[PDB]
Amino acid sequence: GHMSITENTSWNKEFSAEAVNGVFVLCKSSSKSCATNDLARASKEYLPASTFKIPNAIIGLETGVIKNEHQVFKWDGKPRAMKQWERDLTLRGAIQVSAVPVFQQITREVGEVRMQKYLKKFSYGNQNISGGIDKFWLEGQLRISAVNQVEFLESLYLNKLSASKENQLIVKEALVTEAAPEYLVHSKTGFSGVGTESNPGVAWWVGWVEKETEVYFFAFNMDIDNESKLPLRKSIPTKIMESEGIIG
Amino acid sequence: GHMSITENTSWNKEFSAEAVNGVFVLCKSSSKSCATNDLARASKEYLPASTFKIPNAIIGLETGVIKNEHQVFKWDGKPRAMKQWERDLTLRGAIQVSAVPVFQQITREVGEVRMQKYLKKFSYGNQNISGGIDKFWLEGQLRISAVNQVEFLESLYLNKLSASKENQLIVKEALVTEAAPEYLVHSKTGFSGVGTESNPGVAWWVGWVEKETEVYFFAFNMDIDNESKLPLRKSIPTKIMESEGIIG
Repeated sequence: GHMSITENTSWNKEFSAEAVNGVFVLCKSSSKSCATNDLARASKEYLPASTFKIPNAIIGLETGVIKNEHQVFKWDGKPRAMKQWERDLTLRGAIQVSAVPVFQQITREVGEVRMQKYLKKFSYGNQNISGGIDKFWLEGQLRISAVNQVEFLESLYLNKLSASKENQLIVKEALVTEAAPEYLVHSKTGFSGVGTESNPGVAWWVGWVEKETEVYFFAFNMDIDNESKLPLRKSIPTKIMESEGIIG
Repeated sequence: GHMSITENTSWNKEFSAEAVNGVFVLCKSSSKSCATNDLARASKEYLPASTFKIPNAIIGLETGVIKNEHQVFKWDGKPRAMKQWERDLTLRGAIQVSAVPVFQQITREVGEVRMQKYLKKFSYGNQNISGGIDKFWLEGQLRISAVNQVEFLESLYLNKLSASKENQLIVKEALVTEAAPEYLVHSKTGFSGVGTESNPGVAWWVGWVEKETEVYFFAFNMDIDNESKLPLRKSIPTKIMESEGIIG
């Protein structure tokens, strides 16, 4: 739509420090004032992984599959991929711990007719849901770029998605990850897998930061072949945001 | 009310440690299950002070005086009574630093007729707004009890006040003071002043805690004639909530 972005290569110097391939997109106030380290990668589409439980939650609510924000998602006892999902969760709880099975059931209930329509309204990436409605965002064909992520989060922050203001606000509170007087972060992690070295997977961090009267939108992704490199999905963008005076 | 409250004197330990006359009220799930150290003080009514910014913020949005959650309250450069207020503030910022002059301007614009009406719909204390539109909650006749605070915070959590749900949600985001994966706190302080020693002022801490799938509502007040006592408005309820295994 609109989107003014400048490449800045001095930023590449924290990716090189740790020998990483990835992209950071940072916007001040609006998508009218963005910067990135790599313009080509910024616009390249990757697997969303867990960053998809932002759009997925909104759709849940729009459709009524999620009753409201107080709904509790009961564990059934049948074990799960990780212990920290073995328990009941609130909507917020499940997003924050990235509880795949809750969202799998959301998606089945929602149904591809609906999922397709909403991803159309949201301009979410390539809008390709195909390859099983259970996992298209984990190992299927849906792809989204960092630029597209920033535009989507800006829409959400402003309540301009095609959804009730109500549902947008619910999902926004579920995303808060840091709360201080005059410093608020909304955030979502993602990690597809170590894939292989032929085809490495992707790690994400997306969100936005309110500081005093300013807002910064951001999106970060990096090639990942080694699960121990995963902390970098935070520390690189953190150091970049620090150098700009932001974090602090 | 369906308010069911049990006095429990064991809690008096954390008060007499510090020679504090005060009251803590704690409810699990709903007002159907509340505990207090002092049943009489629980129902006694005090100046709300800055805890009043919660209803005030909601009424500001409901009346249109506050435009939406992104409104910026501009400092005019003129001296203000605390230095943390001499800056432009968002709605959350104003609330989180208790920026009194921001809310005074809001209130003058809401006017007496609309304020009266909303305090009636919310059942906010004795609903008495006389003796100056821009200071009734600071030094005027308005009074509310801890019990009433808990019943008010509860309706806000459930989105059952006579206000749009979206306005309730906006105000709830502004009150977040602590954010972890499965542990969310919403809270607000207040302090009327040191009063006299004949007739003490009051300090407050009120809010709720979402832990896992449980919610706890709380309200604390104490007599205060000395500013150095002020940290106890947090440290006492904190210790009680830890002994019940809520926080920690």
